[PDB]
Amino acid sequence: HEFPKPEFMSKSLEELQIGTYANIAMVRTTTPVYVALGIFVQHRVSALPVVDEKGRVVDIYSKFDVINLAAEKTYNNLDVSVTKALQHRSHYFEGVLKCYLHETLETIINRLVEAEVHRLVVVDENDVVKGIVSLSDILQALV
Amino acid sequence: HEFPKPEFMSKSLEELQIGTYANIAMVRTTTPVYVALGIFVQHRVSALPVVDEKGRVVDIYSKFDVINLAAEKTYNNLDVSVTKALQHRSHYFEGVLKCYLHETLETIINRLVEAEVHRLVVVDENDVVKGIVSLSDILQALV
Ligand SMILES: NC(=O)c1ncn([C@@H]2O[C@H](COP(=O)(O)O)[C@@H](O)[C@H]2O)c1N
Ligand SMILES: NC(=O)c1ncn([C@@H]2O[C@H](COP(=O)(O)O)[C@@H](O)[C@H]2O)c1N
Repeated sequence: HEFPKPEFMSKSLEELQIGTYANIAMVRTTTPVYVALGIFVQHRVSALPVVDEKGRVVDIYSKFDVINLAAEKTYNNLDVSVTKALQHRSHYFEGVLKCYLHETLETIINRLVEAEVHRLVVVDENDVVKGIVSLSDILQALV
Repeated sequence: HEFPKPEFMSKSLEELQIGTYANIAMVRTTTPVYVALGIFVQHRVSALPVVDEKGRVVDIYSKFDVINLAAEKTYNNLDVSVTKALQHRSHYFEGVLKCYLHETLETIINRLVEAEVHRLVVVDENDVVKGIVSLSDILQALV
């Protein structure tokens, strides 16, 4: 009763049926922060895939991103795009934004731990959103 | 419509009525990881204050901590104390574990952003748990 069990580390996301694949909330690169704030508070989601004009995932915008914005010493208002969070970090260029259903849990876990990120966006061959895998989903499996 | 509003940044946690102060789930320094895993999955909490034999807060143990454990290349099982997470980070010694009701939102926000942590444990004069303030609680206010 190695933790985690090797036979489950070698399995794919699809095999383990890990993630949420319906009713995903997401925003656009052109979305103002005030919109994200409203959805976080009222809809009760902790992070939102951020998609470009072509429907492709280019970032993920989280509650921590809003708090980071709040702590900036420079003058801001809520009418700035969610893309301003990109000044602080790039999940995209670090390869810690996306994953595929065929990837193993060992790959997924290592990718999360690499950048200390708490979720990944499951995408298709066009980088369009299929779903989300967060720490909660991985734990649910691990038990 | 500066964000965040200065008049709310200068206010205290107590003034803004931000945080959860009832029904807090928490564990001990002697608690095995398997116990934490069960509570995360079944009870639906994302982080647990970790208290010593004297009831004092010495760490906070989160879902990410379990995933970090899962990614360790060395052999582990679930019968290791939650204190093994201390090998990776010390929220305690970095001053990013605890806060007080009289502290301002500006102080709290800066402390969260300092270490990229997602919650703090509200403690009394003896460092005993009074409550929790997470990103969700700060956002709820900010609106
Ligand atoms: N953006 C979303 O819609 C979304 N983001 C996460 N989730 C799901 O919400 C649940 C809780 O996730 P978390 O514990 O990270 O808040 C998990 O099952 C996760 O896949 C969603 N439906
Ligand atoms: N350990 C706990 O019991 C606990 N930890 C967080 N909370 C509360 O749960 C709510 C959701 O927090 P989060 O979004 O970080 O999961 C917030 O209001 C927070 O104060 C708790 N009751």
